[PDB]
Amino acid sequence: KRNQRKVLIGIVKSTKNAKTATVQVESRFKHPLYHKSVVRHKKYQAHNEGEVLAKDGDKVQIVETRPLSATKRFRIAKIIERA
Amino acid sequence: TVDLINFRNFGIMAHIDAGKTTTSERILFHSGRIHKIGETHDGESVMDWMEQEKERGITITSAATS
Amino acid sequence: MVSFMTRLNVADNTGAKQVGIIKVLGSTRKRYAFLGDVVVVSVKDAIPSGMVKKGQVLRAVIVRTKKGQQRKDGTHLKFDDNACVLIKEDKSPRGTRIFGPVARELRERGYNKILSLAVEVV
Amino acid sequence: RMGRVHYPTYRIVAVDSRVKRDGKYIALIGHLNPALKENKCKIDEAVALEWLNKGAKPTDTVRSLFSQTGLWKKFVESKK
Amino acid sequence: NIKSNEKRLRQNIKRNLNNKGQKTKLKTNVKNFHKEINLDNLGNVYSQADRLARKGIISTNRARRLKSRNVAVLNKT
RNA sequence: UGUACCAUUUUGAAUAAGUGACGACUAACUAUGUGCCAGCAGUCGCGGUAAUACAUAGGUCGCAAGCGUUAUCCGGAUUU
RNA sequence: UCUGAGAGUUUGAUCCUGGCUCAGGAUUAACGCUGGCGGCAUGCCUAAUACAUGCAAGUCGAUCGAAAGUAGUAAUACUUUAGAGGCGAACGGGUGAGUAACACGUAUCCAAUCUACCUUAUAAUGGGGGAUAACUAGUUGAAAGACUAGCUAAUACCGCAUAAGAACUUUGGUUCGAAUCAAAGUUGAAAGGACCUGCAAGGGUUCGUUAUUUGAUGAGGGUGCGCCAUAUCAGCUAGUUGGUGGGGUAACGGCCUACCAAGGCAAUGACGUGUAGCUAUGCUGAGAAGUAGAAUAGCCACAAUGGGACUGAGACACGGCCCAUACUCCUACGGGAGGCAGCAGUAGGGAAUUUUUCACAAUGAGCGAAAGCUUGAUGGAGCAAUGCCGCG
Repeated sequence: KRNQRKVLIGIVKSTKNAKTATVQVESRFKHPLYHKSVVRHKKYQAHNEGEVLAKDGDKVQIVETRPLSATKRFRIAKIIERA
Repeated sequence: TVDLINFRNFGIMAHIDAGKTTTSERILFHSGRIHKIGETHDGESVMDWMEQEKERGITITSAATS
Repeated sequence: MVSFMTRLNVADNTGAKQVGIIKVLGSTRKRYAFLGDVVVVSVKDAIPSGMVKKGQVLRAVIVRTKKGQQRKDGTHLKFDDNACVLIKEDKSPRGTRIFGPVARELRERGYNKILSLAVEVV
Repeated sequence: RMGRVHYPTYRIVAVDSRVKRDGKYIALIGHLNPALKENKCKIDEAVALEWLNKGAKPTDTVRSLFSQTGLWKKFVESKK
Repeated sequence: NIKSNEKRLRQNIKRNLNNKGQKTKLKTNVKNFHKEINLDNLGNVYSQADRLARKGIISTNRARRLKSRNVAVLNKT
């Protein structure tokens, strides 16, 4: 897996499942009609590849890949570990 | 092919309450005897015998039967 | 034997579910139904999606019987339930599609319209 | 063709035989009015050879319109 | 009524009989390999797979997938 | 499709206009009938006694092989 | 900058907050009164209600045997194809019932999939066998049809050989779940037609076919984002969420399955309900945006409904099959044809949506080396002042 850069940096919220983590990306944008800074939150499901594991409260890098399972179409690329 | 002397037209000259319709039915049946399509037992005894004259006299009246 | 106030199912396109006998047509005090006997009936259950309404009294004929009657051949066919088919004011039946088989004990008595809509005749 | 009635205007296009008439087209060759007796097609003759080499042969009616320009005279020798 | 419709129907009735025959010939040898996991059975299975792939009864991707599944089992032996 | 079109081809003003409205809003009015009766009408609002508000005649105004008429959408309405 | 108009209406009279009507453009408009033409577009939003009839995908004899007939002593020449087989049929055609989410609009990733014929060149088109319609005979038969036994050819089917090239496995090597390459193990391709030349042998032109191999192309799958109302809808969800193994559609994937589990979504409003084709686009104002999503162009799906499978490269297939369902029609009553949201046209509805139209002339499509066949796709004509321009 070496596909081109796709940055999906966010904050992981849960890691209850084995090597499966619910990450939370908080994106701030502008209103299409009023242009004010408005934030929205999107959940994602990411699988750990063995060589890299997800720990709660850390910044991560998520990229698209072949679907590992239902609603699991993304993988962990780079992890900024506990701080 | 068909020549002009081979299209003959016949008219049943009478008034009703004379068995005229029954004669017409018999002529049309025996002259229109078709064995393979299903006409045999559907027109074998087609009845315009008068219990209600109007129904048969309307459903069977037409321009010409060939 | 089937009798008056006997609700049985219907076997054609009516929209009804059950229908009961009220009186057997014919001479008085017959009181005993048989195959092919025309009777007066009153619907018991019916959906509006069909072509019948609740509480209406019409005329029908029983075709299949849980009792069973013996035919002149000497071979006695039976059914495990009772089936009736409604007829509209004459030999012509209201329904167009019949469900289940029928018998030949009414072929000699006419009713060719019903058998023309039946799959099997005994 | 398209346009108002009594005015045939057929825009010259490369066609793959699977597409419907005047629908989503691969690439328009140019424009040509059959009524006018004068060559008026806007063709580059370079991308045309590109489509020829990538398949999906366009209409045959323009093949003659390319014989006058000598496209065949160079296409058949560039094939070798 | 379409004449080509009924023509192709009477054609693909026979085609379907033949295709079912070839499919069952494939599956019975697949069972034979499942019983005897050896090189000869795999060779027969792959020959039959190529025969179907030659005409086009089984897509090359499906044939490749099934032969990968079988060759994995043979390699485990 | 003998179509389109063209050529002093021939005769010929001859072969073809109706529509809405005039109290004001918003350019375009006078006569007869009319008695809150008729009726007008998008609004203000008109008519139970000389009605430029109604019905008709005439006049006048504006459109036009179309005119009005309603439905419906944006502007005015920045009246979310 | 593109580009800006107001008036009246409350009161004895005055002002202010607000409302209402008028002043103007447009229709998938129609009604009422009249009514000339040319140019051009448009002409069921209601009943995706039911609908008689003709068309709406047919083609291939240079694929095959054979069948029939016009000439010919026969041979053979001449005309057609009933069938098999081949291509085509999934596209065009039409609607918006249904669909509130990757369906739609858009960019990537496909190290997740394929693509007959078109484009790329290369290995080859080797040798055999068996049936089979067509045809005849018998039976069930009114026919419709169905059953039984012989007769026949193929670019139809089925073994074997060659298979550079290909797939599979193994040894080595490249690179950040996959890449290119050396050797080895294993596996599998067919058919000749037509024409010309040559005494023959043989050779040649084209087509048909297999393998290999380049694009292009269509489809499918995942992706962020935005893309109706609705809180007088607070919990929703059980292959769901996730993992191991296996199977499976072009593929990855509970897609499915064997086992283990307990979470997932969720007051940044899910779930529920009503509505709905969407987009580019049509109109309005200068604009914020609203309006309508006629036609059109693309995308989306069903084809009376609910399902299922097959052929095919691609269909769950406008006029393919089967099953269940509502009806018509015929029936000799044993059983059968089935489904005009294709062009029309009619019953009814409404304000209303039309010839029961010509030719494929032209483009295209489908097919065939071909003369070329079909084409209610497509282009014209007809009706209607529905609308615009010009014109008396």
